[PDB]
Amino acid sequence: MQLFDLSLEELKKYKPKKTARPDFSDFWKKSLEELRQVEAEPTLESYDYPVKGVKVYRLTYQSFGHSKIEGFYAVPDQTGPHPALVRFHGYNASYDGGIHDIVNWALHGYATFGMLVRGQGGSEDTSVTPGGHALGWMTKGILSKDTYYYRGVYLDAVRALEVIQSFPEVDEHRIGVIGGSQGGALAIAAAALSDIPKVVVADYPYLSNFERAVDVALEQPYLEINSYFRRNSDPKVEEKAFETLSYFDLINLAGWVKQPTLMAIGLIDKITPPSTVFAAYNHLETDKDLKVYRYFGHEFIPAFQTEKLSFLQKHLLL
Amino acid sequence: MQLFDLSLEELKKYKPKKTARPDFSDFWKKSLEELRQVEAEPTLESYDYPVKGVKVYRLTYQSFGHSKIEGFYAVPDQTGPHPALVRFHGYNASYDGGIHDIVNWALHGYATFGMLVRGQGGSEDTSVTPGGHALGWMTKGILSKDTYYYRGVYLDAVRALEVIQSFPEVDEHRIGVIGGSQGGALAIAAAALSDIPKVVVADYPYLSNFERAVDVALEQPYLEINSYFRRNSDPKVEEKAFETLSYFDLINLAGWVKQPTLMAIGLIDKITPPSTVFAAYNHLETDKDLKVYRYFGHEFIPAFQTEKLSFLQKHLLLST
Amino acid sequence: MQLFDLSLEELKKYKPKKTARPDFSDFWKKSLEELRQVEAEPTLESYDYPVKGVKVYRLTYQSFGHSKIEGFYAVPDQTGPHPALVRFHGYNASYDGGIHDIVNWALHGYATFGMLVRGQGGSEDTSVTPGGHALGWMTKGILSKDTYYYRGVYLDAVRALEVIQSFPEVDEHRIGVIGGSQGGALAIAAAALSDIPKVVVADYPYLSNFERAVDVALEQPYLEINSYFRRNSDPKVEEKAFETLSYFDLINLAGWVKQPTLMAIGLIDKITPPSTVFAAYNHLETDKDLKVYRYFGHEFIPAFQTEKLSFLQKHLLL
Amino acid sequence: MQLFDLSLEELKKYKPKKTARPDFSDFWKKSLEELRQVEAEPTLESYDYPVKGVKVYRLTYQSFGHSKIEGFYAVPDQTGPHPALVRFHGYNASYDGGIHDIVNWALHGYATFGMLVRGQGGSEDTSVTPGGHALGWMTKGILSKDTYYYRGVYLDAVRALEVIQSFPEVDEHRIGVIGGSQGGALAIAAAALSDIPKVVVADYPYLSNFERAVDVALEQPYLEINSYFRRNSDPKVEEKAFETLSYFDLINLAGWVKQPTLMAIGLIDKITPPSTVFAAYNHLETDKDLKVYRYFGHEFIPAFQTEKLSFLQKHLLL
Amino acid sequence: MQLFDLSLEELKKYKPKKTARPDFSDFWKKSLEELRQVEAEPTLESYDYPVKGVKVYRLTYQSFGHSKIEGFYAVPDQTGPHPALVRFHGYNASYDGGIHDIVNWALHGYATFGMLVRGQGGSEDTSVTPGGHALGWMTKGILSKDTYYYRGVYLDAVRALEVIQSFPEVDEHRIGVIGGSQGGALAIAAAALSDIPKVVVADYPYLSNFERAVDVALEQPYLEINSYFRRNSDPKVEEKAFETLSYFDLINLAGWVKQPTLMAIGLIDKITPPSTVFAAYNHLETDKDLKVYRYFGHEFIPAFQTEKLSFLQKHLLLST
Amino acid sequence: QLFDLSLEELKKYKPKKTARPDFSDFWKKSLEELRQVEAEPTLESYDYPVKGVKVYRLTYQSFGHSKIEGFYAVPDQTGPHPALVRFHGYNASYDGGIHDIVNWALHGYATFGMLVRGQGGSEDTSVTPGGHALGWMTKGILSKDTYYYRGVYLDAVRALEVIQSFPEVDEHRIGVIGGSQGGALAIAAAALSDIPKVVVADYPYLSNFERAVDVALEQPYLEINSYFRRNSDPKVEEKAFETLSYFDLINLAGWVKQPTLMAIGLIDKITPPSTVFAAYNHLETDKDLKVYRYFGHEFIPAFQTEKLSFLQKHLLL
Ligand SMILES: [Cl-]
Ligand SMILES: [Cl-]
Ligand SMILES: [Cl-]
Ligand SMILES: [Cl-]
Ligand SMILES: [Cl-]
Ligand SMILES: [Cl-]
Ligand SMILES: [Cl-]
Ligand SMILES: [Cl-]
Ligand SMILES: [Cl-]
Ligand SMILES: [Cl-]
Ligand SMILES: [Cl-]
Ligand SMILES: [Cl-]
Repeated sequence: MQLFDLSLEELKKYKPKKTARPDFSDFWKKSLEELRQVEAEPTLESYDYPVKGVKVYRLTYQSFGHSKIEGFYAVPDQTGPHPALVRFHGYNASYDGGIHDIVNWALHGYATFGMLVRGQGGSEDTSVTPGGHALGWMTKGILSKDTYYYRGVYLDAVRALEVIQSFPEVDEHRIGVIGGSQGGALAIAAAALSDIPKVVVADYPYLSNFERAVDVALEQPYLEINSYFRRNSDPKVEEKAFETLSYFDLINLAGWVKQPTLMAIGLIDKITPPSTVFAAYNHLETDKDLKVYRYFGHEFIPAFQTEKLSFLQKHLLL
Repeated sequence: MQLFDLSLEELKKYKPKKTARPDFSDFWKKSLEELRQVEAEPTLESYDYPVKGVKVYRLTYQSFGHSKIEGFYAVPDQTGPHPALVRFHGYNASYDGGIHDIVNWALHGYATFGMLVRGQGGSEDTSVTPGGHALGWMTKGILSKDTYYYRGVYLDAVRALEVIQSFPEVDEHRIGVIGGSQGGALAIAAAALSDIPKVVVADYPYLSNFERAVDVALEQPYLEINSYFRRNSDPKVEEKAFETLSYFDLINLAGWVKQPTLMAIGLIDKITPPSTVFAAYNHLETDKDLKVYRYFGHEFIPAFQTEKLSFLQKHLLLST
Repeated sequence: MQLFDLSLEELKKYKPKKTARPDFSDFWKKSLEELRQVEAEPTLESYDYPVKGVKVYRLTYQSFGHSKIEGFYAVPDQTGPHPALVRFHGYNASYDGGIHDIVNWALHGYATFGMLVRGQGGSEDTSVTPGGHALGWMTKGILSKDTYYYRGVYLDAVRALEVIQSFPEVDEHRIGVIGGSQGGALAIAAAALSDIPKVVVADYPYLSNFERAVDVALEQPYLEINSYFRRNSDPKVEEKAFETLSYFDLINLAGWVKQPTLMAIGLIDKITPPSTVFAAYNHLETDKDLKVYRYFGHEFIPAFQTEKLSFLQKHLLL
Repeated sequence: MQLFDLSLEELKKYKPKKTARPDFSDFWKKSLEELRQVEAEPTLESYDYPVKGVKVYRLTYQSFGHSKIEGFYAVPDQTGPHPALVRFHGYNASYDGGIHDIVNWALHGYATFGMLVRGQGGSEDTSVTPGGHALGWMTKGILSKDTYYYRGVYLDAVRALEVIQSFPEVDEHRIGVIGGSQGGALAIAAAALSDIPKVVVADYPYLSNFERAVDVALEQPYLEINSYFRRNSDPKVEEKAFETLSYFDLINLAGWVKQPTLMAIGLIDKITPPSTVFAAYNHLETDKDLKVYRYFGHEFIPAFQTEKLSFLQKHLLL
Repeated sequence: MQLFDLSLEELKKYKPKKTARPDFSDFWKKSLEELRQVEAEPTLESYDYPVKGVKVYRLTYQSFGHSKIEGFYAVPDQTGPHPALVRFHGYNASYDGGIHDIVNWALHGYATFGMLVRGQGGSEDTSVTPGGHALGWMTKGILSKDTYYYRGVYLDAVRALEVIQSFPEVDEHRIGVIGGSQGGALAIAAAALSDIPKVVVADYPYLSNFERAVDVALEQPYLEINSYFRRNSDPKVEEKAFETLSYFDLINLAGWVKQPTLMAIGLIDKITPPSTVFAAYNHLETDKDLKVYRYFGHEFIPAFQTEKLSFLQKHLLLST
Repeated sequence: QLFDLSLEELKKYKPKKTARPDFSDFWKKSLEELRQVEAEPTLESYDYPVKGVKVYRLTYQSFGHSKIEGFYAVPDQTGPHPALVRFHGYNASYDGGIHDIVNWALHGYATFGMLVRGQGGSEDTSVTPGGHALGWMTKGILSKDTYYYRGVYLDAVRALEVIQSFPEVDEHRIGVIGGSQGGALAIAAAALSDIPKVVVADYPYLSNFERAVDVALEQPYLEINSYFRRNSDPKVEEKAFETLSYFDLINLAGWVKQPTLMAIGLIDKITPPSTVFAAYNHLETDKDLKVYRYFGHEFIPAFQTEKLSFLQKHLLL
């Protein structure tokens, strides 16, 4: 689906000015505090699955707004402690909790939890819908950072790490966060808001450089924002919307990541445009690496899977 | 586009068996009771608009789950009482509250309120999201009739009539409910749950004959249900989902409509398939009429607009 | 969606060199004279419509080439004089004469006439077809300014104003011309050829900057010209065609507009490209204003409708 | 691609009831009389073309409504008399008069004239546009058989035969009419209105069984009629339109064809649906044959080209 | 994206007449003999991969026409014997030998070999191209059963089983063949031509009921045959082509399958139409089961993966 | 609509050659392997409904002992006749393009429409070394010796040698023509053989591969992209372009000494304007490029006139 974004030479140098508001840090500090006021009260229930050498469970826990978050948790059937992984799924891309992939990760030796994103693949979302918005989750409660959809999601991700880390069979010093697109963004955001994860792997991360994204993306779901503005023409609404988005934009959160990070990008990706991903990457100040794949788009990239397994193995499995 | 559904001869005879559960009526009785428990507490605020002979306001009121419902209210700038209309908009199809259309309806002589559907064109939705569902509103809280998205919406529509009818400038005996697709469904559902409206006009109503809809529709949003089942393969989930949907299906509510009704359908409509619309119409037991337009689909039908205006004029503007 | 034309900064500065031939003014002078030679002989016939407070009629009149032009005429049912509007419809976009919209305009207080464009939404076209051309009206009689399709149409628009102006219930000093795309072009052209209209409102006007339009448009109907050249490869035909088109191009007519003008443009419009619209606007020397809508294309723009009503009310109604 | 119309078994049996009005025959009698009142006054002008053994000319002649019809005429450069062909082109499908194909036919030994259809590939159309209609020629003057676009076209086709037949280098006893789609229809109509042609070859003929066509076609140009009804919703207009169309429908004209006829049809044709073509074929009462091609649609069918050449050679050349 | 083939009720009874020629059996007997004349001469080379508990190798062996067939072979890093699987990939759908999937199967406890199909994902194809054909492999050498593309492929599949079965770490009595679409067809054909495999799992098998397939498929690659006939209009060519295809059609080979079989089909599959898959299934005379998924097409079906794993576990991993 | 470089830039676009040091040695050795195979041509009359032309089915042996075929049409009159070898487009040959071949003969040319290995006809004995993407573009791409077009190019040269040996043919008046894939074969043949007198190529394919894979929007150049997606090893991409360079028109154009006529449509999405200008700008001979603003990868009427005039001027006389 041929090249369309900036040239590779330009992408390497693309580093848009941060859009973080003066109260950026304070907002997350207060948000994390509201999260801490909710007792995790996790629950585990065995779940049958046709596989040998792995025990699967359905895990739930309380998070921001007293929402019950869920997901499958697969553990190598042998004496631990085990290195662990918190896997985040893509936007509206979760089928049956992605249980088959979770189990396979456990077979690779990792205690794995696939957190289901509020209202998408699973999990409850107690946050109210303040008013009208475009079809989808991208603009729900977008007129305020306190009501925005991803506020709860980001906090759920952090809480997921706190719950996994507390498990006896888990080695709290060998926990990684992974995911693609929406999942990549959650991995990066979690690593930025918590020092629990040791490493981060993000395939073409979403939710990055919003202001350029709405002008370059050619496919959903970034365009849900454009749809929102078409339905609410008030100029002040557009201004306020981008103000809200800035608190969740990866270009403003990347700076907080201290963990070794591995990213991937396909140069013909029309969903998460190369420029938006390079933007996030170029704002990272840590041991990092970005794998660029000329002939791939927003999809599973075989060559990167090898890089990913090698990276996780090096930093966690040992 | 182009014919694809049942032949016209078959459509006229298409009347699927009701799917209403034994507790169908009980469910709506209890739902209306929960609505009654919430005080309307309506509010009006003047809203500037470049038009002569019409006063526009932003109207809000409390509804099911203590949700603040909103919408524009336009009134003919003259001594009343005035006949009134509650207009419902299409699925994810509301731009700036559809104020221009609301104003024009008022210019036609109707005190008009365009209720904004929860989370779509406006209005607050306090109902929580019980769990995962497909992109969109169609499957939100679908695993239970108590949590389903349209429960609140239907009640908001009923409450809209109760608020409008209480206005002194409004003639409670000349109120009509209108809308297209999602709007047509809300108009029919409101008239089925309330005897406040005198007449109903619904352009190719949505939310009808769900079990056939998911197998015949070729475009969104009925297909959101198909998407939901793809993401939740548990067979019991599909069973449960259709159980929930039956409580809101027009083929089960149509029987309660006693008001004169006018409907429209384009034979090449791929969003609200002709068969699903005929299904709703054929379940109506009242003074009714269905205008069939061979060359149109899910869109504005000029010829029908004339039928609509004539119908509302005869029952509301020039009556009583 | 997505942007594709010149950047907004460039659009504001885009002002292509006029393409008007030295006999430009003489051609229109002669054309207006041929028009004058035809007696209007207008006729009115009451037309029933389910609306209170407005009387509707079917209006007809003779124009260039002795063609019978038609359209619906709606009048506020109250003592006048009334401010008036001549509304022009879009290319092949007239359904049942657009009667519903005409009636609504009258309900807003304007004596309104919706002129039907020759052979499209209605009206007779006595102009002969000189020879072959591409499917559509864009290239009919394009090998000569005297035979070109829009010659008659532009003249009909002028004659429409002369007929409306003569009505007793109409206040000749408060007449406006409005329309979108093809309609916007007719409104501008009529205001350029006649001083009868007081104001002009044109939504993304068509028939502007032809030479750039054929190289930037991505949808019909500008592309009908490209289709024409594909079917008639003689190089002299292309030269001749653009020569003809120049006599009707808004960039050459805009300079004659003296009335206050309001225009609109969506930055993702693929039918009437932003650059072609800015070109027409930038050639206007009058009290003007161009509303730019980032998220809209060739469609009804709600926010602009408010601007439009406000503008018409300020100059005509109040 | 794929099948979509009636099964082959049903197609062979499909023979819709004629829709010809009681004055069908009288209408064409009167039309042919109005044509006779116009002097052909043909003109020939040498036209240079890079080919040896063939002389090319630009031919023009007067027809119905005093319209100047044109087209290229190629003649084998050798002593005649020569068998001849009048080739009709497809709807809006004529490029540079189809000169290359005309010359090739001459190289095959046929004095060939490629009549250009009014306003399409060439030729003048003096018939006025009575009123509004949909984009295209299909609905021009459709509210009356006297004003309908194809009335002049059909007569031009007949006049083409009268002109060619009069040429000294042409053997009036060996003239054939050929064409595809619109061209096939003109060939059949011409053979139905004139006994000049000896044989007929029509590739998937258009303008056949209109009432079924508007309900089965999936592509232009039959759908222009549907577009017309969308823009003019009056029920009486639909009734009137089909009334007019019946006078030009091949299912009503086929019965007059006495010449040997060869037809072709691709079972996945979405422009001229199989059922509409079988309809025309099944209404023919003459030496006929229909070649059915399962894997082809509205396009050049190689296998049929061989059938065509053999057929013309058998009846004309040899 | 929506129902289009026969109704479910009709699909269950769809069983087209076999098209096998009188020399069907003799052709395969002769072909297997030509294969036997080629010494396998397999080779193994360790291949590094970032995984713990599994050893991966690049495997090659000689097959029909002395073609060198290749593929990745992953083995559980523990004392055997191990149950084994021969996995076949989809049409032009092999990326880097599908190594990641092969390794995962080994992690599930199966010695797995992912045979690469001639000229597609890998492996050499020594068979000559007799003449012109349409873009793709579907019509290569189609004018003769001896030259047809899939003759070598089917034999390679059989030889794959003979090679895997000879490995000491492999339990010859617990070998399964799996694959989707083209892979499903290869699995079924292999099980039909060899009694080495114990069980078969085929996701919406391709190469089935060719004569119906070319008239119902809406996407590639069945349509490559239609393309072929467009380019070679001789009627005798079409007749000859279908004669050749009959020797490889699953509806003619299914009858030879004696192993327990598990199949899947999505009702909206446009590539391998439901009718063509039901046809293959209904021609099977063995312990069988067909999983039908209403909302899925030609894609990975989550729910079926669970069925597959349970099935293989029951017959291979947890048995003997 | 326009999408490639501007016309002004296209006229100046001349990418650096990618030919390897052994470029000429490779073709010299390949032509020698071809010479090793005896043509042993055969002719069989073929019935066709046309007067004044005799049609035959011609076959001959070529590289790898592959039997190449095609229709051969001859003006039914005393020769010698000027001749043409016509090459068809990628996967675009229907029934050998017999109708077009016959028409060329009616124009006065003894014409042979060579069918490209495995496409419109002809046998391809070259083995498939390993996996490749759907299509012929990447068959045997990991080596210049095994690449699909090696045999095809040699078949084209052999076609000229066979036609030239016919008594009814005037060896000094032979032209090579074709569009896209056919244009490339015409140019390649004229580059590898001095037999043809003139060349006419409509928007030639197989040119400037490295830019083609980044600019083309439709098949079949994109088959290469598909290949890389299925074989991600970086060394494979490097090797693949190494192989392709031996067949790229920008490296072969320099050998063409015959008068050449080319055409290009500015909205061509299959053979992008830049790749065609690239080939043209690498030609050092009597040449001319016809540019058609409103056309793409299709039959261009105006160019057909240029083509006939050009062939008539240089051959027919
Ligand atoms: Cl909000
Ligand atoms: Cl993508
Ligand atoms: Cl739910
Ligand atoms: Cl629709
Ligand atoms: Cl003209
Ligand atoms: Cl647009
Ligand atoms: Cl008319
Ligand atoms: Cl077609
Ligand atoms: Cl073959
Ligand atoms: Cl599918
Ligand atoms: Cl290779
Ligand atoms: Cl193209």
